[PDB]
Amino acid sequence: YDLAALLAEMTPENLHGETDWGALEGREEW
Amino acid sequence: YDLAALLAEMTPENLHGETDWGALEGREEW
Amino acid sequence: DYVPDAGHLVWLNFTPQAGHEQGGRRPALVLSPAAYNGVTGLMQACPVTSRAKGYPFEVTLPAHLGVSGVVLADHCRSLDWRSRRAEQLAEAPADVLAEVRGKLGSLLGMS
Amino acid sequence: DYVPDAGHLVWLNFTPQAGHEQGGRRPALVLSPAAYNGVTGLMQACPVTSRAKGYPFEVTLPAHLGVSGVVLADHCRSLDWRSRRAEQLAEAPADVLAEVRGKLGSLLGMS
Amino acid sequence: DYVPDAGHLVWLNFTGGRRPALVLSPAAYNGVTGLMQACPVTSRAKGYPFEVTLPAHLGVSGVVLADHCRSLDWRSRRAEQLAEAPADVLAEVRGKLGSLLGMS
Amino acid sequence: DYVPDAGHLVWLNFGGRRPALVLSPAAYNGVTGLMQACPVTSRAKGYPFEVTLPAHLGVSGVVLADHCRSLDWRSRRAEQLAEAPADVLAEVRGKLGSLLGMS
Repeated sequence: YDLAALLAEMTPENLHGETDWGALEGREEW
Repeated sequence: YDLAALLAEMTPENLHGETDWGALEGREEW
Repeated sequence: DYVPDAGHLVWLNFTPQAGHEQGGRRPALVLSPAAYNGVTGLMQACPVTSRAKGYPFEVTLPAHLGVSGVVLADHCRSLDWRSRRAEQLAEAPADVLAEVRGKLGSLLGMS
Repeated sequence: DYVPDAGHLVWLNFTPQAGHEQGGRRPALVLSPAAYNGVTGLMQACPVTSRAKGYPFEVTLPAHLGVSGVVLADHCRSLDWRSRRAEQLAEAPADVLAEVRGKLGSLLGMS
Repeated sequence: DYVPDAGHLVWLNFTGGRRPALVLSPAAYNGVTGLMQACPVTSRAKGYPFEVTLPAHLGVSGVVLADHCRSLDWRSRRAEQLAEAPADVLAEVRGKLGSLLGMS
Repeated sequence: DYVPDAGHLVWLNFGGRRPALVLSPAAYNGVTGLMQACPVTSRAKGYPFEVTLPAHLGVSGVVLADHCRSLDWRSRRAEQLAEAPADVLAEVRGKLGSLLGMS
């Protein structure tokens, strides 16, 4: 996979926000 | 799994004959 | 460059001895690892049959997998996949693999 | 007794920082091996999202798995799978894993 | 009226030609199906990781090829008992074959 | 208008500030507002995924290569701290690649 070919397909329309995993759980460092 | 369990459900109608793989091929012993 | 691996469903050839019988191909569930298979050119595989009768060693495949029919767990056998021109067809859920191995292990009298 | 392995699709809990909110559960594709996951209680996993938008890091799942939606290859994250009560839903075939690792590898600048 | 049982070493026809084999499946399954799971015995033996050596003076000599286990129709091949494997050979064959088939 | 680039050591509010090594490039990071980054910790516990930072960089301690994650860097006010040497960035990529089953 070429990263530039991947980046070329991104639009404001298909962009995903940060995935919400809610609070820190157990031994997660962050 | 208990073989007696599987034995109980075999019938003459559901029995499969030996699978036909034709003649020995390549490095097959038999 | 294809080497069959554990869980692969492969097309395998068969050719009767008598030149007058048809011969053809049949899908098979591969049980043995790529490490062994790739090296030896052999594999342990269970045939897939289109005739499901409810025989207790039959293991069903998921309806959308793209291989219809049933694995016969007790018909496991060493086959030469190179001579039989093995072609990958699908990958069986480790689901199907675990059921085949438990039934076959029971038949083989596994510890 | 369950340890997630590479290619497992697990159901993972998440609880909003805001205690009045229900929170819930998301599937995730595990990339890290059980050799790491089991002892550490951690894993590297990619979230599965219900809403496919054609985003280039989306990796589609075959219907037979009965996990709906797409893997977000670029959202890979360290998660504590014991605290989040990971339960196995299915296992993705090797091809899903190769697409996710090829896209994520590309983003991380892997040789 | 012979039915092969687990641990038995049997003769099986090429069907002119008889070859030795170690039966892994039990008589209750073998008699009902007319099939069995058996590993071939060869005199052609050294080093190979799935070979299990048969002890001397058992009535057939050589090794069991645990990796060459197969389902076969024993009725058609006129199975006749040759000997009985020691419990250690049977456990060793099942150990190697179990490892190969990815069992635990 | 700072956009984190690959190899940058950045402060993140992840107020409550901590250092992190950025693995993803600016072309991705600036378009998405997200980035792949590994946290930096004060101390080696000595476990296999620790990559020690060289002395006198302006940040001290250890990169946790197994704690790599996607996060929103815009909301966490990312500010550049320093630049990891090539060999530290390659070692972090080596260890993380191996954990993610890349080959």
